[PDB]
Amino acid sequence: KTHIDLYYMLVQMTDEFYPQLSAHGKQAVIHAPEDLTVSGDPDKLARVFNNILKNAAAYSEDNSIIDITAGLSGDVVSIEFKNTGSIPKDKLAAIFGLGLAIAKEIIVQHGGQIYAESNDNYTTFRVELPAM
Repeated sequence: KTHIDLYYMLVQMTDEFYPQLSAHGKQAVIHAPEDLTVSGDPDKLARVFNNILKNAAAYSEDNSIIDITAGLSGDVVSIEFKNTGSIPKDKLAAIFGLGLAIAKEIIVQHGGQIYAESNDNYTTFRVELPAM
């Protein structure tokens, strides 16, 4: 009988990252309906998103935007972090203090999935969680 108000969880995280991001002229912007909700362990999910943003911040190019889009489509709530810059493909095949291994099991324990891709222009992290 619980739920996470996702937009506001993402906002709080973004605000914790603001000093680190502004120092390189970066900016995280959230695109999401504010009505959007999901089930799960709130403090565990916040750590998932924190770890991912930590990765986006580390591989994001100076003076660029980190987009965090979240939406409900069918049975899936998806949260997608996209940044300009690339993860070296050897660090990328290893990705599962930037290790997303715990993030992954948290999401997996939630019945969800994490996708990471990277070309050489931008990097995408995608979290999918079951919808209520």
